[PDB]
Amino acid sequence: PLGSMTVKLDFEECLKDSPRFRASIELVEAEVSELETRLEKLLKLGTGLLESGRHYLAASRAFVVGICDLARLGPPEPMMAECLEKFTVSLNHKLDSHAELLDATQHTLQQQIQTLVKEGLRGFREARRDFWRGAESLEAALTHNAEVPRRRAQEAEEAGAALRTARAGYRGRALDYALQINVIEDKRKFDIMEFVLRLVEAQATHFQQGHEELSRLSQYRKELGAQLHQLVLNSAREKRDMEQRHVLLKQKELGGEEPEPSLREGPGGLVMEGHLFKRASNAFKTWSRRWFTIQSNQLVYQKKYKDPVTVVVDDLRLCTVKLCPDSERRFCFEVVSTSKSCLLQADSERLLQLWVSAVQSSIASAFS
Amino acid sequence: SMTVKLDFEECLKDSPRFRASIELVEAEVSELETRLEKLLKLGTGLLESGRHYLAASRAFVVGICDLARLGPPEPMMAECLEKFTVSLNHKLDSHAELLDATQHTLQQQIQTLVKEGLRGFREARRDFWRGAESLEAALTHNAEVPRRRAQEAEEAGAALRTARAGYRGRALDYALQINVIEDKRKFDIMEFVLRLVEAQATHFQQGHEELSRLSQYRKELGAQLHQLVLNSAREKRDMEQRHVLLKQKELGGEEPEPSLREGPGGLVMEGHLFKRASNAFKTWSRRWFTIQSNQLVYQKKYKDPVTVVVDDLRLCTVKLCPDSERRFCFEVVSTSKSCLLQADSERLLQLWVSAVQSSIAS
Amino acid sequence: PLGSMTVKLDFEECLKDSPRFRASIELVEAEVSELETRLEKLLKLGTGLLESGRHYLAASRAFVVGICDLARLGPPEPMMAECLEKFTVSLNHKLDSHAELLDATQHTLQQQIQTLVKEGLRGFREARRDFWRGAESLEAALTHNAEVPRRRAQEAEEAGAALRTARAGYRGRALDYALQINVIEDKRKFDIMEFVLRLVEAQATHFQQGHEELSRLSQYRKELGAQLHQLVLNSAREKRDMEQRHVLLKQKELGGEEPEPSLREGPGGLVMEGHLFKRASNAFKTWSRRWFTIQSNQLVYQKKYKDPVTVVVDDLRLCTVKLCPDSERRFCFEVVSTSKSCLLQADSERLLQLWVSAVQSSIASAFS
Amino acid sequence: SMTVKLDFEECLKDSPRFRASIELVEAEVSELETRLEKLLKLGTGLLESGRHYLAASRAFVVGICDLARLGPPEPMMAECLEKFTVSLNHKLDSHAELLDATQHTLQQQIQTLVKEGLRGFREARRDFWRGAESLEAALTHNAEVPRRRAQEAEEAGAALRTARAGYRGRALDYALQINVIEDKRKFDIMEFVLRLVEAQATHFQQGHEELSRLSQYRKELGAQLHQLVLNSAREKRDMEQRHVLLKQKELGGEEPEPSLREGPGGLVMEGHLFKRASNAFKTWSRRWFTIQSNQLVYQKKYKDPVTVVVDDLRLCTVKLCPDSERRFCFEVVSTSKSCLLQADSERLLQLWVSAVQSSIAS
Repeated sequence: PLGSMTVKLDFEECLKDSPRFRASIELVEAEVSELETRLEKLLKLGTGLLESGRHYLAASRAFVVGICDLARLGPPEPMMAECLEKFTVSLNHKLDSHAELLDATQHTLQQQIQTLVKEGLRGFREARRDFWRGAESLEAALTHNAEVPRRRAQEAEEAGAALRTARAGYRGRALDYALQINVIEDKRKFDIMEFVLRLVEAQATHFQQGHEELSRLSQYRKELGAQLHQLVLNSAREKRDMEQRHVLLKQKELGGEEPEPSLREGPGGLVMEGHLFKRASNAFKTWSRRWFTIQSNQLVYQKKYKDPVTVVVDDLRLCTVKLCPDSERRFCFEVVSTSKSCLLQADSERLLQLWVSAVQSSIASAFS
Repeated sequence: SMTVKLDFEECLKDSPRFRASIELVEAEVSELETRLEKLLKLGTGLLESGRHYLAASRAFVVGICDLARLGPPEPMMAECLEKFTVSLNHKLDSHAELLDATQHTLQQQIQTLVKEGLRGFREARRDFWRGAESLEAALTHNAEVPRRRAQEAEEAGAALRTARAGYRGRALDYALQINVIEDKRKFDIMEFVLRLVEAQATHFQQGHEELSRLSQYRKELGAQLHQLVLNSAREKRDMEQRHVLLKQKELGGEEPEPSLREGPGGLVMEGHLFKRASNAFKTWSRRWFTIQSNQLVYQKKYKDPVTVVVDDLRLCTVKLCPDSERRFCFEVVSTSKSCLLQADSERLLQLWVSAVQSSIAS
Repeated sequence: PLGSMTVKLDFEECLKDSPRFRASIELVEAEVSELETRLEKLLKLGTGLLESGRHYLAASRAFVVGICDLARLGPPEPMMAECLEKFTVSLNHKLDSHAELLDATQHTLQQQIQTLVKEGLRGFREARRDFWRGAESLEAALTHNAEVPRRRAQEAEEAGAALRTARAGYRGRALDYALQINVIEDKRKFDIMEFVLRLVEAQATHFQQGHEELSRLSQYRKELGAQLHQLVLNSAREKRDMEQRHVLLKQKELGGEEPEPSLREGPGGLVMEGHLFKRASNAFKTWSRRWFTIQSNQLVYQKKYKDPVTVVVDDLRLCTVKLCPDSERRFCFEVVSTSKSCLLQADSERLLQLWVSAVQSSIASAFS
Repeated sequence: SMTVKLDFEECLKDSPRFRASIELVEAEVSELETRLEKLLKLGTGLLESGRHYLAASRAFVVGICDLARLGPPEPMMAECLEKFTVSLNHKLDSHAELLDATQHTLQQQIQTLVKEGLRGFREARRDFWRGAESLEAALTHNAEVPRRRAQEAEEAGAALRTARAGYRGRALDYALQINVIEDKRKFDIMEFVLRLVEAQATHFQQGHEELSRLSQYRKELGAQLHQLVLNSAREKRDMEQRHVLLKQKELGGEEPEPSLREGPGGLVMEGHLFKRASNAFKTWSRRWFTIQSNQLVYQKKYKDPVTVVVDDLRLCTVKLCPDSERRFCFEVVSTSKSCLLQADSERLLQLWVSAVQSSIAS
C-alpha cells in the first residue's frame, strides 16, 4: 500500500529478525520523532496565534469605540446619529464572533493535537520498550545457548528451552510493534485532517454571521452616503454664499468707528458692558483698562475676562457723576461716593456720552 | 460649549458671544487634534497588530503543511488537504489588501487632518489675535491724548481707525474659518467611517461566496472522515484478533532456517552465524554471512560493502568437528584463509555444512 | 483463600472503584516492596556466603598440604607414608566437592532469585503505571463531565462519551492489575521453595560423596592407630632400655681420660683428626688451638669446624719431627721443613705419643 | 641430614659423627618449630575462617526464613519450608562442635608442642654446650703447664678430668633427648592427623543418615512442586482467557450505582458525590457520603471517624434545581445545616434525591 510508515517497514521479515528488519524498526522511528516535533511546533504556533489574535481584537475593539466617540465629539448630524449606532453594534458583533473563533481554535487544539501527542504514542513506546527488552533477552538467550560445552547436555537443553522462550516471546513482542505502527499510519492522516476541517469550519461560521446582517449595513452605507453628497453640495453653496457676503462687508460698509455698548432690561436692570480706562486718587497713581459692567444697578470691573466681578462702589444710590471740564486727557469723567471715588476715561465721543448717561441713569434707578 | 454657524454680526462688534465662541473653538481644536492624533497612533497600531496577526497565521498554516508532505501522497491528502490550506493563504493575502486599504484610508483622512488640516484655522487665529494686539496697543495710544490737543487727537484717532478696521477684516477671516472647521470635522470623519464600513463589508461578501462553498466541501469530506475511521476501527481490531490467534495457536519458538535455493549463478544461502574476533582474547561475535558464486562473504553493516571470508569454496574442506568442546560448530578451511564458525541448532550445522559441501563440488 | 496478598486485596470491589479498593491497591503494594528488599538482602548475603566459603576453603586447602608436609619433614614411618597419601587425596577431594557446592550456590541464586527480582515484577509495575494513568484519565474525565453547563448539551454529551471511555478502560486496566497480583501470590512461594530445594540438594550431594569413600578412610584410621599403639609401647620399652643403659655408663665405666684419635686407611691414607695447640716461630708469638687432620699424607688445620682445610706444610716428604727435650710446656713437639716449620702441643700423654708417631709414620709413607 | 637413633658411643668420644649430628639436630629444631608455629597460626586462622563461614551461613538462613513469615502460612510452607531451614541451623551447630573439637585438637598437640614441647631439648642443649665451654677453657688450662712442674701438672690435670667426665655425662643427657624429640616429632604429629581425620569422618557419617532422608524429602516435594506450578500455569492463563472475554463482551462503561436497601435501622445508601469546599474560592471536591439512621455523613479518610453533613433528614427538604446552571445537581437544606451536591448521571440525581426524600418521611 501507499502509507509513509507502511512502505519503509518490513512486515515480511517481522517474525524473521534480519538486519533488514532491525534497520526498518530503526528507520521508521525517525519519522515518529519527526512527526512528534512537528505536532509540538503546531501547538506553540497555536498559542502564538491565540496571543496575537486576542491582541488584534483588543486593538480593534478600542478603535471602534474611538471612531464613534470622535464623531460623537463633533457637531451633530441626525442620520449619522442613527447609522453610527447601527454601525457600532454590527462592528463589535464581528469582534465577539472573531473572539469566539479563537476560543474555538484553542478548543480544537486541545481536543485534537494535544490529545494526539499526549495519548497517541504511549502504547507504541511501551511496546517498543518491551520489544527491545526482548531483544536483550534474546541476545543473552543466544549467548547462553552458544557458550555451553557439548558434554553438559542437560544444562545445554535447559538453556535452549529458555531460547525457545526468548525467540517465541520476541516474535509475540514483534507482532505488537507491528500492530501499533500499523494503527498510527492510518490514524496520523485523519486526526490532522479533522483539525483542518475544524479550522475552516469556524471560518465559514464567522463569515456567514457577518454576511447575514450585510443587507442592514448596506442600506445605512447608501443613506448616510446620499446624505453626505447633498451635504457637501449644500456646504459648497452655503460657503459660496458666506464668501460672497464676507467679500461684501470688506467692500463698502465695515466701519471704522467704535461699536456701541447695548443696554437692556430697562433702567433698573440696565445691563451694559464695555471697557474703560480707570484711575484712582492716590498721590502716585496711573491709568489701566478694565472690563466694566453695570448689572442690577451695580457698577463692577474685573481685572481679566474669566475673573469674578468686583464693585466700583458698594452701592450707587448716594453717588454723583462729574463730567470733568478740566482733565489731563480728553473723554474723562469722575464718579464720587462715600468711599471708592474714582476717575474714568472712554475710547471715543459716543462711548463717553453714553457711559456717563447710562451711569447717571443707573443712579436714578438706584435712587428711586 | 458655543453655538454653530458663527456669523459676521457678532464678529465685527466684538461681542461677548463672539469673545466666548473664540475662547471655546480653540479649546475644541486642542481636544480634536489630540483625539485625531490618538486615533492616528491607534489605527497605526491596529495595522501593526493585523500584520503580526497575518504573519502569526501564515506561520501556523506552514505548520499544517508540514504534516502533509510527511504523510503519504494520497488523493484526499494530496488534493483536499492542499485545497484547504491554499484557501487559508489566499484569505491571508486578501486580508492584507484590506490592511493596505485601511492604511490608505487613514493616510488620506486622519494623517492629512493631523498634518495640515488645522493649518488655516491656525493661520487665521494667530493673524486675528495679532489684530487685537495691535488694537489693544492703539486703544492705549488713543487714550494718551492731552485735553488741550487737536493735532494729537486726530493723529492718535487715525491710528485707532486702521487698527479697528483691520481687527474687523481679521475677524471676518477667523469667523469664516470657524464655519469651515465645523463642517470639515463632520465630513472628514463621516467619510472616513463610511469608507471603512464599505471596504470591510465587500471582504465578507466575496468571502462568504467562496467559504460557503468550502463549508459544503467540509461537511461532505467530514462525512467521509467519520465512516473512514469507523472502517479503520474495525480494521485494526481485526488485526489484533488475528494476532492473539497467531500468538496462542500459530507462534513459533524455532530458529529462523536459511534456504539453499538457485539464483543468478547457482545455489544461494544467507544467514546468521557466530565467529571469533581478531582481538587478543579472540572473543566470539555474531555476523550475517552469504554463500554466493563459489564464495563466502560477511556483512559488516546493513547497506555497506561486504568483506570476503574465504576466497573460493571449490578449494575449501569442511570440518564436522566431533571431538571439539564447542557445540554446533564447524570449521571451513581454504588455501588462503580459514574461519571457525558456530550455529544455533544441529539442523543449522548440517544445513551450513551441506551448503559448503555442495559449494566445494562446484 | 489463604494467600498473603489475596486476603488483603479486594477482588469484589475491583470493577467498582470504592475508597476501600483504592486502599487495597495501596495496602497490597507495601508487601510487594517488602518482598523485593528481602529478595535483595538474600542476594547480598549470597555473595557474602560465596566470599567467606571460598576463603574457608583456601585456608583449608593450605592446611591439608601443611599437615602432610610437616609429617613429611619428620623421620620416616612406612604405614604413615601410604596412609598419608590416602588421607591427602580424600581430604582435598572434600574441598573440591565443597567448592563445587559454592559454584552451585552461585548458580541457583542467578537462576532463581536474580531472575525473580529482574523479570518478575516488570509486567505488574507496567500494569500499575497505566492503571494509575487511567485513574488520572478518569479523574479529568469526571472533571470535564461535572464542569459543563446544562445549556451546552452537545458538548456535555461529548464529554460524557469520553467518560464512558475512561470508566470502561479503567475497569479494563483494573482487571490486568488483578490478574497480575493474582499470579505473584501463587508464584512467590514456589520459586523460593525451589531455591531451598536446590540448597539442601547440593548438601545431600556433598555429604554423600564424602560418605561414599568413608570405608576406605576407616581401614587406614584403624591400621595407622594399631601401629601407633604398638609403636608407643615399643618406644616406651626402647627408652626404658636406653634410660637404664644411660644410668649404667654414669655408674662405673664413663672414664676421665681423653679419648684416642682413630687411624684408618693404613699409613698411606692414614686418616686421623684431633685438636692440638700450635705456635709459629715469629719473634712475638703465641699458642692457639686448631682442629688438625692427616689425610692423604697431608697435614692440615682449619680455624673453624666449617672452614675448608689448609696445609701445615705443602708437602711432608722432606720434613722431620723433633720430640723436644727442652720446651717451655709439657707435651710439645716440633715439625721442621723447607718453609712453614712450627711447634705443636697435645692434651695428654697418649695423644702426644700417638700424634708424634702418626705424623712420623706419614713422613715414612710420603718418603716412600 | 644426620642418622636416626643417636647412641652413646659417639657421644662420649666427641666424634665428628656426633659433632655434625648435634649441628644438624638444632637446625632441624628451628625449622620444626617455625613450621609447627606456622601450622598453629594457620589452624587458628582456619577456625576463624570456619567461624566467619558458619556466621555468614547463619545470616543467609535467617534471610530464607524471612520470606516464610511474609507468605501465607500453608501446610507445605508452614511445615516443609520450616523443616528444611531448621535442618540448616542444626547442621551449623554440629559443625560448630567440629570447630570446637579441631581447636581442642590443636590446643592439645600443636600449642603444647610450640609452648613447652622443645623445652627439655633446650635445657639439655644449653647445659651440654655449657659443658663444652668449660672443657674448652680446661683444655687451655691443661696446656698452660710449665715442663719443670709436677704440682702444677697434677692440679691442672685434675681440672681437665672433671671437665671431661662432666662433658660426657652432659653428652649422655643431650643424646638421650635427641632420641626423645625424634619419636615425639613422629607421634604427636601422627596422632594429630589421625584425630582430625577421625572426627571429620563421624560428622559425615551421622550427616548422611539425616541428609539422605532429607534428599528423599527434597525429591518427593520437588516432584509435587513441578506439577503444582504446571497446574498454576493453566490456572492463571484460564483467568487471562476469561479476562479478554470479560473486556470484549461483558465490560461496562456506566457509572457504579448506589443501592437503597434495608439494614439494622432502615434504608442505607453510600457513594460518591461532588460538593463545594470551604475555601474562599468555594472549589468543588469529591467525597464519599453515607445515608444511615436518618442522618447524612461524609467520610474524611478511609478507616477514620466520619463528619455529619446534615444533623437530621426528617427536617430536610430536597431541591431538584431545574433553573440552575450546574448539571445533575441537587440541594439538601435542613434546619441547622445545608449542602449543595452534584452527581455523575441523571439516574444518580434521582436515586440520591429519592433516598433523601424517603428519609425526609421517616
